[PDB]
Amino acid sequence: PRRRVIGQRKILPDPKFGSELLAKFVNILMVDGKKSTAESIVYSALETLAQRSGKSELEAFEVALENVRPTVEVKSRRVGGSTYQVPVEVRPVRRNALAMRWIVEAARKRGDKSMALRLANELSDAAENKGTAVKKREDVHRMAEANKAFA
Amino acid sequence: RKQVSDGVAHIHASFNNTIVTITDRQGNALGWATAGGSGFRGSRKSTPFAAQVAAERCADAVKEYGIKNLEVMVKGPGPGRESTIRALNAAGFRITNITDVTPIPHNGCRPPKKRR
Amino acid sequence: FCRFTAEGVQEIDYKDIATLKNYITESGKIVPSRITGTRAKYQRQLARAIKRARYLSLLPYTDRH
Amino acid sequence: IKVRENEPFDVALRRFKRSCEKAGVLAEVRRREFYEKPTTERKRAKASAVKRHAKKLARENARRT
RNA sequence: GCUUGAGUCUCGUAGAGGGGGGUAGAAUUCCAGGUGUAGCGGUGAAAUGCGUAGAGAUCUGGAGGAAUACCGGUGGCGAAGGCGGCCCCCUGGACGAAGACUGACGCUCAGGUGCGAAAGCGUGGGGAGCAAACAGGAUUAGAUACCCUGGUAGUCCACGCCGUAAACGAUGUCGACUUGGAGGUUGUGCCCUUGAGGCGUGGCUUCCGGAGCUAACGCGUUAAGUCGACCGCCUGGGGAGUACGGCCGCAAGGUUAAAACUCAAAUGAAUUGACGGGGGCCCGCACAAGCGGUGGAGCAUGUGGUUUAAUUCGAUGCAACGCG
Repeated sequence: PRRRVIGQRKILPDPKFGSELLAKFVNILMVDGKKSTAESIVYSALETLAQRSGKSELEAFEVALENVRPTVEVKSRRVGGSTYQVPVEVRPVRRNALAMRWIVEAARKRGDKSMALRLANELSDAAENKGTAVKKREDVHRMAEANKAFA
Repeated sequence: RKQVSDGVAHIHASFNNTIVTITDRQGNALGWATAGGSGFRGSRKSTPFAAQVAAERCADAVKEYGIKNLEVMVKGPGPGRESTIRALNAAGFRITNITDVTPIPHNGCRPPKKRR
Repeated sequence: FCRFTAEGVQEIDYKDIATLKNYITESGKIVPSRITGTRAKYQRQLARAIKRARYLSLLPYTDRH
Repeated sequence: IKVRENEPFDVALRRFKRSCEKAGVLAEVRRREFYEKPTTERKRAKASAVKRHAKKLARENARRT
């Protein structure tokens, strides 16, 4: 990336109700290239959380990650010497990315019965501000907010 | 309390701390705060932000004096000396003037030879 | 870059702070000839004129007051 | 070193500060006596000043274009 | 005899030139009090340290010591060391204008004499800051170093003494001559101050550069150019500016100054590289954002070692080890 300032790569939407965001969620959950089982897992998890919550899948995803999407994150921009944690506010696509990836690692952990139930219950906890992914969000937010002395 | 009208605000801004103190016409202290006491023990207290936090925390404890307008007066170099002015302004004190008494020897004592 | 000493016969005096208060700054401290013209000879003569003024309290050493 | 800065200010406006002395003397007198480096640094910077004057004299070039 | 060298005089100028004596203000520290509080300080981070006996902060008063912010300028003065607040006293030199006077009164100098930064030494004061030694903290593998907190001699004053420095433009002093450019500073003559001026000429002076010189870098009217006079000094590197002896010194040590022995080099300037915990620009899955692995287990295989009679031979840092 020395000279490249390259942009983005095309991603096809949901084969169900079209959502680039849910497709990116599928691609963050996919392992070994198994896109079919990835999208199947996410489909069942969102439809189960949808029958639970009484909101459509899109709105459930929306205000269930909106409680995990971060604001500022920590970087190490060493200047005039030693390296210290400068908090950069995260761009919106980085928000989407970090949120989905924390939810997915949270679901990788927290093993109850099957990945579908894990992920579904997990973003329910993230909708009600209770899960390990939202705990990750708040712990990044207090990993920063204690280094504001650098701006 | 004592309903003091107006005052001066000394910012002893060093290379390590930034001592904010509030005093009056007669030169008597009403309260103070410092970037080392406001947290920021160490590498952060020599930053401009901790200085403004000290200025905010010293705007605290002088609300009880009804101090209306402040004569900010600074001293010495450092990361502070400007962010403390910003914070003493944004705290709602009518900054009536921004002077300093930063001391300059007329070639007096020999200074320490430090820092090889 | 005007040296008033170009037409100023009755060379620099320590009582004419009316004329001296232009060769100092807000603080009371002498100004450089590289910025105010003032041929070096008269800059030195007015330097000691300002010093004698300060001694007679016709000018402040600093603006501490 | 002191300014009223009438409250219709909204400004720093303390260009008097970093234009007159504050840091020009303080951060270089804070330590370091050494009695001899003033002349060394003096003539390094003074060679650079005469070099600026040489630049101003011989600043006639072709821009490579 | 002579005036072109060298001086004397009359008028002034510029100056941190010198010695003596007063004095001012800022600032650091200390002392006493006022207000005020849990921090100050310091560092890369700390900790020693200081602080609830109430500090740091801010204010007033008092004491004392050292150096003089800005002016500040390759600016000035001085033989060199060196000298910078202001004022007074005694004092040296420089230099310009014009005129007069003496009439070679000159230049250079072994030995001799004198001045000679800083450290250091003796006697007596002084002691604010800084600070060898010293002590503590920290760093570190160790750290009797850098760093931090303290801190004694000392730095300060008078009077002696030492007599050395990279005391260095590493350039002995004096005189003559030989193209230039821009400056700085200090004199002075002329013309229109005609209105911040223009034309000459004296002194000191900084930088570029010509002929020349030089091994080259460079010097270049302030020569390292062309010469003249006198002085000092050198003769391969190490041993050695050492030893012995002399002279000086209170002491530290200084000055003069070898020999054996050993090496065939030591050295200068410049050139091409390579390298830098030097500078500028730039690139690579180099790092950063991310995914998946190795290192753990079992097995396959190659390797080292051991074994054996033989466990053929070869690759054996990246760039050998599922390699021939």
